[PDB]
Amino acid sequence: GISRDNWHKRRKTGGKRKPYHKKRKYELGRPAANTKIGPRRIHTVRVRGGNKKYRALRLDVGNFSWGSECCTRKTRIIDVVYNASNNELVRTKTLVKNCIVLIDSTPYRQWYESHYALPLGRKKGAKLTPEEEEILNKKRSKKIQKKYDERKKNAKISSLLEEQFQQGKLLACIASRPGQCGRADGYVLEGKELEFYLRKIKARK
Amino acid sequence: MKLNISFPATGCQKLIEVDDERKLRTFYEKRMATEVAADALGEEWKGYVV
Amino acid sequence: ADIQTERAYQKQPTIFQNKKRVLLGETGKEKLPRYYKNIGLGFKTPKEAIEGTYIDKKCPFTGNVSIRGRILSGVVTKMKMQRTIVIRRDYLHYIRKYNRFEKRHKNMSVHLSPCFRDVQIGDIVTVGECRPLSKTVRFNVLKVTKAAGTK
Amino acid sequence: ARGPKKHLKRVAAPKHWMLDKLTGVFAPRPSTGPHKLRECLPLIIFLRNRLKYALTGDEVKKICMQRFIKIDGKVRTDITYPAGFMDVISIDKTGENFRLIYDTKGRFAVHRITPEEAKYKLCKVRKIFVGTKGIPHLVTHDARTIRYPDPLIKVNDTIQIDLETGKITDFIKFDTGNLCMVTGGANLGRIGVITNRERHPGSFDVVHVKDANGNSFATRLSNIFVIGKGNKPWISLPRGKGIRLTIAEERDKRLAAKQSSG
RNA sequence: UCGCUACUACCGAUUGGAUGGUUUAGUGAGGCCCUCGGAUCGGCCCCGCCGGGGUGCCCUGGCGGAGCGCUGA
RNA sequence: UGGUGACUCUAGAUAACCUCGGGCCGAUCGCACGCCGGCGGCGACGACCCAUUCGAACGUCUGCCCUAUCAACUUUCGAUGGUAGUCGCCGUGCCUACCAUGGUGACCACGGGUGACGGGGAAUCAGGGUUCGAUUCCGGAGAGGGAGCCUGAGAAACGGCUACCACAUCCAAGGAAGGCAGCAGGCGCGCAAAUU
RNA sequence: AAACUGCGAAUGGCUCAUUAAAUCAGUUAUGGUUCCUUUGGUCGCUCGUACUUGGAUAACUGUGGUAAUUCU
Repeated sequence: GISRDNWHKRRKTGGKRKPYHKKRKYELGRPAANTKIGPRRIHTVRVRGGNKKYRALRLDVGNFSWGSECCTRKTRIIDVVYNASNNELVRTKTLVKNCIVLIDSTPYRQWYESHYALPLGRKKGAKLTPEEEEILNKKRSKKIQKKYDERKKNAKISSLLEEQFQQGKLLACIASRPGQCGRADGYVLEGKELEFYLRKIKARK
Repeated sequence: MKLNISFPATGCQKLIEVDDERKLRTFYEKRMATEVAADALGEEWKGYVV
Repeated sequence: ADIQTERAYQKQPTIFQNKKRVLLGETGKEKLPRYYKNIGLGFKTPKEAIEGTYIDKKCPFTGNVSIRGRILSGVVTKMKMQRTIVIRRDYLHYIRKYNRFEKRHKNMSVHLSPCFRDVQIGDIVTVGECRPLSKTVRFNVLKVTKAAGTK
Repeated sequence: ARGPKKHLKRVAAPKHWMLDKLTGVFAPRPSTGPHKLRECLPLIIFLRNRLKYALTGDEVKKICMQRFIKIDGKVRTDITYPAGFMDVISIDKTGENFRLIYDTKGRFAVHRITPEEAKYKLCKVRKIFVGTKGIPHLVTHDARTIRYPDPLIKVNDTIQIDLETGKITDFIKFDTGNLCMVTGGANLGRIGVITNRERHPGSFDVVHVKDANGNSFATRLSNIFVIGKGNKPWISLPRGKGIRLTIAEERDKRLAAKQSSG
């Protein structure tokens, strides 16, 4: 069927070859898994040597890493935005590797607030909840509060990251091939890479 | 149209040769595995369902 | 940005650029640590690769390629297509009925890294064998030596 | 071919097997095993062709299925089993022990050893790596995986293995001044002392070896098997003692023998 | 030169026929992949006939009926 | 920790993940019978992984007959390269999107022909040379012609399946079944080749 | 005997149509891949009815269909 042979092409000089054998099985290709957004659907494929691949057809959640903080968590993928390969893959909402997607932020917002004991992502409207205040303002012993206070000196986040935490969704890049391993893992964008990706999203509008 | 009839609670079996049109009307326009009260098959089939 | 002329952000995969250290580090200087390797068969890594800022993954010193196989040499003939060059190898073939030779040549396409700047089409280049980098490219430039009209 | 091959033609068999042209069309294809197909002696060509304990290939099977032959301490009932260099063959019924050692002509010799010498073998080192939880692992020329070895043992060395337990009892490093045998190429079966090793990075090394009579030759580093430390071998040697005679010397030594007879 | 005999190669109106190979456009079997679909086959529930044990309740065994119940193939 | 000429290698640490079309962590079998109700000795069959053997698959450098009454060829429909991805066992225009305009050629490219499978080799022979190699060994290809698949470690398998094209078999006319370039054998073709 | 299960049937044998840097030969590389089987290692490393678990289906018995098949 779909083949990945080299003898159907032209020679370097531009000359047409003549094949000497027919299509073999070590040369085959398979249809693409255009992984969409939805509740999980995965089909197993038997591959050379008797092994298996995982064609993910729909994905809803994935493992994503906040690299600066070293915080990797499961998070619900929301929406598909600018794609570096094809801008047609964004209208159909297709997940592939090195794609720019939106993810939820609450698993990260909980770890930051439970580790630095500071409120991040709270809007300026005085949103206080007894569970949240027990997370934040619970009274610790002398040594525990000392260890928390010596930690607040470097508990600072950039201005581009904290804006996203206001709207509850972060921007992430999927570093895994979802149509080969069946899962969408990746890293949240930061720094100059986030600066670069925020320009070309605005340049598409 | 002959009928293979088996009674699973005893194990007895026989083929009955039927050349009538009224008995086959009930079985017509029906699918497999449909339990239907075949009462027109004979006098002993009054309470039998197949 | 000159370094960022493509649709996808260009970086060295081994290097992590988002180490949140301190406000002073932001104040001090923003220069990324660079990944360079020692492609080694007696060859030396040019200093334009340790101090450069180009991003190319098919470079031997600062990319993901391994040099193994044959070490060859040639003369640069054409520099026209992006980031790769065409070189010429001239040899003598022996015809034994006449006990004589004849000149033959081969044209070979090699990959040129940005660490090798100021190279013109007259000069001798050493090339090392690597994995298939494209349809008709299997070698990579390892050393550049100026031609007869050396300045 | 759509898969692996299962036959071997007699003219395509390794020449040192010494197979004649007109016995058959086929030769025993060695089973997969610790030794390579072209560097091994199958059990049938040793029991039938060399020792002549059997006249046909059906008789080799009758000897094997009685569980009489042990290859390095284990009974093998496969009649095409790939025995090879430094292996020990034990027949307990007749009380015989043999070691597979090349002779000067490049062919495996019928070298009988004592029951004490059959308790160990010498193995080259092919690979050293570290496995999970930091455990060092060896791989030898006999396809033996031996873990927790000494850290002084490196690749191209030789170790001594006790065949009952399979553990290292001693080792010899690779260095100039050590005895060795050539196990391939054009000097196969020759014994001499290492004198030099020239290194060619990115390619094959070359080792220079000098005989006891003063003849010097060279081989590739992969064809060198360190036998003993210094001039003293660690195993018993065949009749020729590893010295390659010239054709004229061999002719004179053969002619002198028949004059002695009378 | 003119006259008589034979055979080859060529031109040639007939937009010659036979055989085979290339392609434009359209149609297009069959397998494979994806999205649906759901003939049938169970299980856990609900009632009816009912034994045992523990203590009106639960665990059970033969089941029959039926419910736009849920779940699986 | 260890090693390479050279790792983005092996080993290590940390935060998580772990596919229901699902990942390993033994409800299997035989023979001898025993020691102090417990403990057990030889094997057989299975197991993710690592290494090894048998390979296979992709690439590197050099090398082939005649032909110019074939001198320019490739690039719309991937041609040379770049970036990101899809697919693939993997490296790669293998394929897609966006870019750049490249790549080969009288040192004979491109096209055509071959009574062209390629070597190890054979005949002739002062020395040089000329011609042959379908043929029992090694490699390739095919199973009437194309194409597509299932199973499996491995096949685009044909003494497997599914279609189409060409032939052809039995029939109650509804249907069913095909593949000798395997060993014999028959027809045909021929100057030309053996026993069902 | 039969039948279920496992393995093999991808080797061998034949032929030379295709095929002109293609095939192939010497030389190299996989640090760019897979590998049934043989041989060796591993197989209480995991802190969460077991003195044995569940439902079928062949062979067999019985009733059959078709002009016809290694059909069912």
